[PDB]
Formats: sequence, C-alpha cells, structure tokens
Amino acid sequence: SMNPPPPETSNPNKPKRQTNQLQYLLRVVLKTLWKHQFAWPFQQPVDAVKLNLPDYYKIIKTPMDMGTIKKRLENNYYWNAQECIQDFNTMFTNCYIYNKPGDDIVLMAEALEKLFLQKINELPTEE
Amino acid sequence: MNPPPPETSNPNKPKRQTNQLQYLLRVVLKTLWKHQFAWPFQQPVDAVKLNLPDYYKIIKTPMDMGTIKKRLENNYYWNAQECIQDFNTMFTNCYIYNKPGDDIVLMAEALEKLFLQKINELPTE
Amino acid sequence: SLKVLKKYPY
Repeated sequence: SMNPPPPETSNPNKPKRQTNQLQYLLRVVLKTLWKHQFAWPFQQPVDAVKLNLPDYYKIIKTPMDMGTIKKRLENNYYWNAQECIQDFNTMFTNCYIYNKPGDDIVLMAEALEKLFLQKINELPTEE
Repeated sequence: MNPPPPETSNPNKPKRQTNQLQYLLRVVLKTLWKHQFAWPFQQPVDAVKLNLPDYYKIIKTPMDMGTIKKRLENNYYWNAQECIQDFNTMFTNCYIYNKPGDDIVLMAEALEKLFLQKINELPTE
Repeated sequence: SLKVLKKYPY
C-alpha cells in the first residue's frame, strides 16, 4: 500500500488573517508540544510504508500530525483558532483509535494531550 | 541506563589493511547501511529512549552497524572473520530479544539475506 | 517490554 498524500497545508483561495490566538497556538502551544520528550511519533504524517502499517489508512480516514499543523499555522491556513484545536484533537483521537489503551504510544499521546489542554487553558481572549 | 557503546578503537593493535576488510567496508557495510530496513540497526539500541528496560539484561553482546562502521574505519579487526562475527551477533541479538515474525525480526532477516549474498562474493586474500 | 515499530524513532 502507498502512503496517501499528506493533508493540505496551503490553499491560496482561502482568505487569511492573523490573530493573537493563532499566534499563541504557534508560538506557545505547538512549540511546547514539539519539544516534549514523547513528541517524535507525532512530528510528521504516519509513514505506513516505513512502519509497515497496511491497515493504518484503512482505519484512519482523517490523518493529522504536528508537522501538518505547524505548516498550516506558518501558512496562515487557519481562519479560526478552533480549526487548529480540532486538528490537535484529531491527532490525539486518531492515535487512540488505531492503537489500544495502555500501549506505550497511547501513553505518549496522552502526555502530549495533557500538556495541550494545560496550554489551551491559557489561550488568550481574542484581542 | 544504557551501557556505553561497544569499543571501536584499540591503540594496542598495529594497522593491517586487507582487500577482504576493504570489501567489508566499501561493499558490505555500505550496501547494508543503505537498505530500506537498516534504520533500526544503524546505532546501538537505546533501551532508555525505547522503553526496553530488559534489553541489556538479555543482550550482553550488543552490536550495531554504526559500531561495525567505526571498527572497520579504525582498523579494529585483524581479519574478515572478526567483522563477520559482529554482523552475525547483531542479527542473532535481534532474533533472541524479539518475538519470531515481528517486524523488526523480518527486517533483520532481510538484511541477513543480503549480508550472506555479499559474503558469498567475498574476494580471496 | 516489546518493540513496536510504530513508535521507533527514525
């Protein structure tokens, strides 16, 4: 099985804006999660070829990863902070769906999600 | 904790280079390194990072291609057979530690098949 | 403890 094309990170037809919440999601939230000891599996699209996961893209219909999210933020792809938050949530829930409770990789995703939620609790009000 | 990585230099050996050792570096190590399944074998097993607290309880003779590369570069081996033994140790460790038929084992098996092809073509001394 | 290729760094 081939890998799918990665999720879109740029679309020049979409209107663009910068907000303080989107800036916080890049400079604080993404940065903090990126540097976490357990971030490595979540830093790029799951490479089902390299990792021999013939069923991954049968099971996970909406793939998402922090590499994509990073590019989306750097590209101003997101209009709403909530789109970005949804992408993080999709990443975590995909890991929970594909894997099983108490797999090490699930514990890694849980540690990143706990940190994520702590940083989102300090999301500034839209200026 | 991980152990220190295997020794790769021994200043109390004199230099002997041979066509068989040169072949082991320039052909055997090079070709295995570039194989699509080499990546887990290119450095020592990081039991700490990988959460394998029993790895070095079970494996007392660890070996990896990064170490073999360095040994060949530092003329650590006197003969080809010492180097061949290191490759074989690397494969057997994987077979000992991991469950038969797991991905990592299948990767090792593919590398070993390639290794045995290349050693069949070892030049004469 | 088990090697899981999906969480193997590269």
